[PDB]
Amino acid sequence: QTLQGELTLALDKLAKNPSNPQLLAEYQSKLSEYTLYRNAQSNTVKVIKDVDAAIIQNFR
Amino acid sequence: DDWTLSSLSETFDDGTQTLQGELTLALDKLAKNPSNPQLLAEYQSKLSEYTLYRNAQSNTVKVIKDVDAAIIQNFR
Amino acid sequence: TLQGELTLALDKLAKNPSNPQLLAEYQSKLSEYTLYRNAQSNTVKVIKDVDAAIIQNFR
Amino acid sequence: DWTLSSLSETFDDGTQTLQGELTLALDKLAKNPSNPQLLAEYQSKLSEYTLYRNAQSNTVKVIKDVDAAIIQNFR
Amino acid sequence: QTLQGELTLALDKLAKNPSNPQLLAEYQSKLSEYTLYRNAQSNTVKVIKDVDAAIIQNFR
Amino acid sequence: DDWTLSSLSETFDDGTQTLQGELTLALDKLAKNPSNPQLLAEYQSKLSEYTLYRNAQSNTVKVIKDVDAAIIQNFR
Amino acid sequence: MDISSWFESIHVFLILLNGVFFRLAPLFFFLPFLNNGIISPSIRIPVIFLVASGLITSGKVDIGSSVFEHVYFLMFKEIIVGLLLS
Amino acid sequence: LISKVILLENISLNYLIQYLKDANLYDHRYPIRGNISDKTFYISGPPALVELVANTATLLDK
Amino acid sequence: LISKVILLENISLNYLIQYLKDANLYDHRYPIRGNISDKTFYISGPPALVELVANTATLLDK
Amino acid sequence: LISKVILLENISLNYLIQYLKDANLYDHRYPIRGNISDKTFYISGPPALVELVANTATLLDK
Amino acid sequence: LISKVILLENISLNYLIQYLKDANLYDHRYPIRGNISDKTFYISGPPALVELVANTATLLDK
Amino acid sequence: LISKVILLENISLNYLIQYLKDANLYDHRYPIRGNISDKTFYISGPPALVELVANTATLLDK
Amino acid sequence: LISKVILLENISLNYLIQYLKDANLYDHRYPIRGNISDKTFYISGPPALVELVANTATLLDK
Amino acid sequence: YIYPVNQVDIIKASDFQSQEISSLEDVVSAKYSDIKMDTDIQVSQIMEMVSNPESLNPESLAKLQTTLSNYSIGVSLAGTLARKTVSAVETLLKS
Amino acid sequence: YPVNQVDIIKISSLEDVVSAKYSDIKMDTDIQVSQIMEMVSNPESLNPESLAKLQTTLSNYSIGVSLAGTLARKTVSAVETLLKS
Amino acid sequence: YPVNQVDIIKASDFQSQEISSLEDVVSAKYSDIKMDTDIQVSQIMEMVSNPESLNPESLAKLQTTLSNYSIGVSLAGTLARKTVSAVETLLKS
Amino acid sequence: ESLNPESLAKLQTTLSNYSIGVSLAGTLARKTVSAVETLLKS
Amino acid sequence: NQVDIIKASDFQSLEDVVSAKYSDIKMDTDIQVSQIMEMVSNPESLNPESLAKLQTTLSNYSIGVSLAGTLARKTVSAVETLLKS
Amino acid sequence: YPVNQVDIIKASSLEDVVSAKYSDIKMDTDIQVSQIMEMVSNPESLNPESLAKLQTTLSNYSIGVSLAGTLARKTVSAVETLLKS
Amino acid sequence: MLSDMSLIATLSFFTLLPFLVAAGTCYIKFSIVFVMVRNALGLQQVPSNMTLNGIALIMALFVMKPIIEAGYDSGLMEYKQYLKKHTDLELARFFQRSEEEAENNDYSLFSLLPAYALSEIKDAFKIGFYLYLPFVVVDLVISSILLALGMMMMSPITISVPIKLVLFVALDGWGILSKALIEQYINI
Amino acid sequence: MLSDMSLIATLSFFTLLPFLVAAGTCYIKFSIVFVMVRNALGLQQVPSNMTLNGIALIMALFVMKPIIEAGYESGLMEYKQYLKKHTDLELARFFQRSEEENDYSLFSLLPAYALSEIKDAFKIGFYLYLPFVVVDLVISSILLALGMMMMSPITISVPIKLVLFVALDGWGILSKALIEQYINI
Amino acid sequence: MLSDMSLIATLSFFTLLPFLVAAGTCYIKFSIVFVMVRNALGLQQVPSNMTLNGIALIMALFVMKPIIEAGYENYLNSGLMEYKQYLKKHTDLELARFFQRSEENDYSLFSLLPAYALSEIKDAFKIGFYLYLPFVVVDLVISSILLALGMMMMSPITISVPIKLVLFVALDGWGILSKALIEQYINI
Repeated sequence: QTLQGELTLALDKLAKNPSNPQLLAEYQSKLSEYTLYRNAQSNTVKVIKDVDAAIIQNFR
Repeated sequence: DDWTLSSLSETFDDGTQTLQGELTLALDKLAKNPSNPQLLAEYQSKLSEYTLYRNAQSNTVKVIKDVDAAIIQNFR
Repeated sequence: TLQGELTLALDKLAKNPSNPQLLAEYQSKLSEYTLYRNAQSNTVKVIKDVDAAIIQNFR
Repeated sequence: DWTLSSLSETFDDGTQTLQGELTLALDKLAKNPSNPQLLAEYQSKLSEYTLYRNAQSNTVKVIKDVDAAIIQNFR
Repeated sequence: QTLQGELTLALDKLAKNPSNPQLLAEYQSKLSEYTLYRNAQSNTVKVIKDVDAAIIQNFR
Repeated sequence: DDWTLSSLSETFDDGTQTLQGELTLALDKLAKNPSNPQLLAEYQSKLSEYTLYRNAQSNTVKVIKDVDAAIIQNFR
Repeated sequence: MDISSWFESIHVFLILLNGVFFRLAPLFFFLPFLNNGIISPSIRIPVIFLVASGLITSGKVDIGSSVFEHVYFLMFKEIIVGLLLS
Repeated sequence: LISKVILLENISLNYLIQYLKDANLYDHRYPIRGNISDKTFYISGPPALVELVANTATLLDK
Repeated sequence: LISKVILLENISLNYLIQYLKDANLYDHRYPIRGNISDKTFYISGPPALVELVANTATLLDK
Repeated sequence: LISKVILLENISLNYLIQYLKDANLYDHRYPIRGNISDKTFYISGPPALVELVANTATLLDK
Repeated sequence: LISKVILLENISLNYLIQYLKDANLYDHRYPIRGNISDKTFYISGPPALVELVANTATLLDK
Repeated sequence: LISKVILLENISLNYLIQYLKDANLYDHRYPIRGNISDKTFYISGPPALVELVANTATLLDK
Repeated sequence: LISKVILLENISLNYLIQYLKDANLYDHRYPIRGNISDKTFYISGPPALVELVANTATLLDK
Repeated sequence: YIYPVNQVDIIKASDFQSQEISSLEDVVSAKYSDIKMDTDIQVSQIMEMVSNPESLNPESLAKLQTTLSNYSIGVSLAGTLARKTVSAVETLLKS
Repeated sequence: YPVNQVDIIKISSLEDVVSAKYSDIKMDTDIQVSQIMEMVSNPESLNPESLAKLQTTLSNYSIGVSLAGTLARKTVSAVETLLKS
Repeated sequence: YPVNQVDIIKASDFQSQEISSLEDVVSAKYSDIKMDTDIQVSQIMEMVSNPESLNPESLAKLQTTLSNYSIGVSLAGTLARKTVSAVETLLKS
Repeated sequence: ESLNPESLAKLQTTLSNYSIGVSLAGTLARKTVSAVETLLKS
Repeated sequence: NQVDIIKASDFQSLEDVVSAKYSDIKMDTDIQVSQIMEMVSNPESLNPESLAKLQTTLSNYSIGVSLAGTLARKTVSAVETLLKS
Repeated sequence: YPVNQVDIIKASSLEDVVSAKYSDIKMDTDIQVSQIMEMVSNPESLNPESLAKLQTTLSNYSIGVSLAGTLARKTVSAVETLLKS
Repeated sequence: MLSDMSLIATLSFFTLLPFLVAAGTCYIKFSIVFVMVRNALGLQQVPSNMTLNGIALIMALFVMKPIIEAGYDSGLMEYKQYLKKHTDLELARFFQRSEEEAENNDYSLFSLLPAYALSEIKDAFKIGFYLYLPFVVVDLVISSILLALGMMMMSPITISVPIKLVLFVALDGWGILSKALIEQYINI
Repeated sequence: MLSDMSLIATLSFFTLLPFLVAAGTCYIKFSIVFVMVRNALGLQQVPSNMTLNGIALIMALFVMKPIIEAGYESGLMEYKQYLKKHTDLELARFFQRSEEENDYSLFSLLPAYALSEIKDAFKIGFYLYLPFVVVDLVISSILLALGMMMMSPITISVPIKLVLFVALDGWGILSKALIEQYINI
Repeated sequence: MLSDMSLIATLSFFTLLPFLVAAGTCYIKFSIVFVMVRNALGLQQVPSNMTLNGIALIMALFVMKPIIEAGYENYLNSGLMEYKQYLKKHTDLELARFFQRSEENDYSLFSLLPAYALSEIKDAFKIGFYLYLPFVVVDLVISSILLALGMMMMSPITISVPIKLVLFVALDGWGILSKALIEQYINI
């Protein structure tokens, strides 16, 4: 809720006022952090499930 | 559910709509007479705001597209 | 309907190469189409890979 | 008909009168580069032509990338 | 006529005139089409022949 | 067949040969006296054409090498 | 490149080895010193193929002109001749 | 025996009932249940009649 | 024997009860439970009746 | 036997008790443990009763 | 026999004890160890009681 | 039998000892070794008492 | 039997020795050897005592 | 019928068809049917998620990735277990 | 070269049953192979939709052929185990 | 919920007492390995869940932990497969 | 120096045919020999 | 690296042929590697023409070595499968 | 720390030979790992020349370790093939 | 689904399933008894050994069903209780002594399975000896009749097979034998 | 974790583990003795050789527990000591001389241990065969003296041998004797 | 070290190593001799083939140590010449002469390796026949005694095994046989 909610709030604030440097900086920070979090989570899940699948491959 | 690329574009369009009307009114008044300093300053401000809005919209759409593409690739 | 929307956006862009709103709409539609196509291809690839891997174990 | 040659042909034929307008403006500019109206028209046509070329190239590149990404999942 | 012959024609036209937007666009399109054609053909032949070869390996 | 890499480089070179000599002559003339607007414009045109030609040749060679590598890997 | 010609030659050589093995296996069956009760199957096949390779590389194998189209007649002829020889 | 609940959007139930009755396709053994004012109806019967009703309801939005 | 608790957003319970009574689908053996004022009802009965009630509850929004 | 502890937001416990009593569903054998002050209650009983109460409490907020 | 040390934020121990006493969910055989002044308590007993106390403590900080 | 060296950061050792003693959980057979002035203590005993002390030391930081 | 060499950063050796003596965790058979001026010491003894000394030295920084 | 999916509708006393399972064959058939239904449900869910032009957000894509991985792992594990069991039976029966 | 667009076109003993089924399945596989070759040879099919359709057809063909081969091997091995031992 | 993080253990819950029988040894080692891999999984899930763990040092530590977990699990699977294959080869008569 | 893409594709097809033929011939020979041995079992 | 034609070649020991071919190909690869290393080590070959020539030579070397590796692997796998069962 | 390459050595049972070779290779791999770790950890080897040397060392180490693993796999597969049947 | 290590454990257990059945699951008794009956009846290949193994496996699965059901530590404990029910405890204690280094504990799994296997083999030989007696009696009686007739070169086994088969049919044979074995290995 | 090359060595050792067990531990004696007993009883494949091999493997694990645990906590020296105390040193010395020209290399100890164990197992098998051969000869003599020139004694000796082995307790006492000889020292 | 061609050659050679060892070393003789002796004892599967194959492989490694050392010194970090010399020492002249092309020192291990393999098979079979003699003597003596006693319905297979085992144990068997083989293959 924290990261996604803050990102949505910053996006709405920027959409209403797309010219405030403070809003731009905060939105940039939140968007970059959200991108990093999503990439990290996807890669972690992919690695874990790949290991789990590769366990089965050895037993066939 | 409301985080699609089209949803983001619609959010950016709707969250800033009176600005486009003010910009087109300023453009029409500038075309009528291009010599009023107050009109010139207002038109400059509106044009700068519109340019910033368009750049921000395009960059956000591109970043979200890149993130979604990154998530897709892990399917393989 | 995504194919039709992309076709309409492409035709309009061919009509007007320099309209900002039209360019933004075309960008959004093209990106959504690319993501949808990649997702569908990857999903069918995974399903067929699993199905073939079932057989490969028994032979 | 979403090929690459067909896509390029569609992009080219969608903006055809602009090319003739641009070449007429270019010949008139070569005649004399001192008419402000001629300069404004030439600038507008050149900018629109540049935008059209960039859009065509980028669209063809994206479509080719998607098609290549589809191929790898053949096995 | 055939795609490779048309690609050769486009390559010759580009070589004669190394700076022309129309020639560049046509050459880009045709080169990309040829690359996609070769990749698809090779992958399809590989899949069919690998299935055919794997048919034998079951019996041995 | 002539769809090699060295053959493609030779085709790109010999197809556009007068341009290289014109560029060399223009460069020497520019080094002699770099103050003629006509000479500067001609040199700019030749340099731009040379840069475009080199970039196109390199990209074509890279694409052909990529296709050859892709075909090889599908052998096994 | 000549690597393709090398591959073609090697595969033709392997085909000829398969034919000679086709002829030799019944002999390796009806023979009570290399009987398949004292030589392991992991040693019998490589020895048979080495003998075939030596025989063919010594130039003591006769080949005609591939007269008969259908290969099944050739295969059964080889099998029956091998049985007779054994 | 198939039963379905179908909602129409750009056409009223009375029009559908009249069309079916005039087209000699209605059957007075499995009548359509519902209210004329409302736009949602209920049809239960043999598969042929139910499929006919569904197709003529989804093909009468013009 | 199945039961369902359904929330209707734009139609009160009385409207649905009246509609079912008019369509002769409602049977006074397995009545719909829930207060008339509120808009969240409950119904227990045979699978056909429960499915019909659910379908007509989710198909009365237009 | 199933026991659960639930928390509602926009509706007080007395409203839920009144609804279940007027719906002819509440039983005086497994009464709800709760205080009228706060809006967190506890229900323990047969699976059907517990499931029905929990989902009608979580479906009573509009 | 389970034991849990729990911490609550927005409610004092005395309020929780009074709530349990008014809900008849508290028995004087497994008292909630702790201090009224502080906000960390210790509960040990049968699994049902421990689960009830833990869920109440984590659900009263609404 | 276990032992643990615990470092509390925002609480006094004597306060924790008094809290345990007033909660009756403290046992005068495996005393909490350490120095009152310092803020790192040692607890040796059965797993139940050791876990209780560790959790009440990591749960009294507010 | 375990022997270790430990370098405490912000605590003098004599302070730690006094702390251990106060805690009654120091016995005069496996002592700590080193120079008082320096802040590096050597401890050899049974695994429990050696681990206790090492951890109470490395955890005394706060 | 029509597309809407009865947003706020909760099932209670769901059909269980007790049908006493004292026979082992009945238990095997019931378990096989249940697992087949579960995997068919997962396939239907992933097809629905990929068909809609609404699963383009990071949340929906992550959910789809997790569901696809779970489906693949479950199917592969079931196949491996079946192969192990049939190989065990074959080995035991062949002396 | 041009292709028409608006154009619309409109049991014995067990051994014979086996032969008929074998011939039918062979014809089906040949038709699938021919369609795949037609799709891959013509450069007019190099579009994402046709590529996806070709991918699905190729995967289905591979699965079908591999399954048929595996089942045939299983049947032959069953006969061998029943008779030889 | 939060980890105590300032706590050290002496004479831990196991000190090789009553480990006589081989079956008990195998069970104890299997339980220990299961607990180790479970706490590694919990650690990596906690690291990826918290948004306040997106630092270069934190990301490097997460990468190292994930790689070590993957290598350990793959090695355990390979060793188990080798052991069972050896048993099969011995018992195939 | 024949390594153009067309030559590469033709070489791929020819080598695949060669490998398939070699494998098939070996398998047929092995099957026939095993058949003779099984007929003359013991 | 010369301008010559080799007609009237031999038209009229298998291990000798194998060793000769292996030595020839090994020498070719080694001189290719040495040539590219010499061309890249000189801090005077950093011109577009020499860079393009270096790119062509490097790509040809990579493609040839990869093809040789794949063919050798296929041949060895075929022999191993022939001699395995 | 390991000596610089300005100090060069001179004149430096079956099971004993095997163990000696195994220990030598193990120590060589370990010292290469230690050297690359030291070079990476030290925030002073960031000049491009040192980075190029590190890249060469890392690539050579990877190639050597992979080759040794592959050869060991081939050896154990050979023994298994010989003894299993 | 399943965790990383639990997946390895269950896959290894399923891999070792044939050898776990071979080490003893009441299948040893059934297989040995059926093969001994086949040998006793004078037949060498007729009863299609795979058929006997199949019916023995089915019977063993029926016997093991309570263990499987009560399994899913419960399954291991129930298996150990079954083994202790159907083994000789003295050999189990001896193997415990051999493994660790006279005590009184529940038991050791690795020290109990071989004891159960050996006890099962001993019981199987006992039942086989019980089964061979009527057949050998018939063989000897027929041999005596043939010899007293005067023939010296008449093999009794040539004619003993029909009499042995008809006697085993009259006894109803296989059904009663399976009932006896399953009653031995079932409760109540 | 583990080192790179040490991982390769461990994987290689585990790959060769079944053959090392088959040619380097007490499994040889148990397998040979059980197969000899099965052949002596006259049965063809009744004892289900998988069962006998599994029992032999479990007994081998019981025997190898001390050395395995010693190496689990450099057990190579302990393994060498075990081989040295359970082999004939003359063959080991000869294989040592088969090299260039009290170390007792591991490679030189494995064949010696294998051959010595096989010889001991054959001696045990001969000791086992005697009562069964006696039973067969006795029953054959009785049948022949009765006056029967047919009815091969192998169709009647099976029950007698089986009941003799049952009374002796057979497998249990034999396994106890073998394991007492090997580990109980 | 092995840039791009020696690597391919080494990997190919190591992939062909199983067959090269199984058909170009001393392993064939030891395997054949051990199998033939095991069959001559009267047994069928008493010693597992894995044990005999492992012993044969170890003995082959002992024999091949010098040539392996030379090959490792030369190629990996001249060995072919040493291997050819070894084959020449341990081959038969007639087989190599036949494998020579035509027209009346043999080299080209391509044409020499089959001759070496055939010579090894021939020598191993001769050794096996030599070792068969005392066992066939025991078998014939037992058969003659059994026929003399008048009993003919029982084959001497039952009684031959213990006596053959006694003879092999008294001879010490495996140790002296392996010593003889190693002495034959190591003279220098």
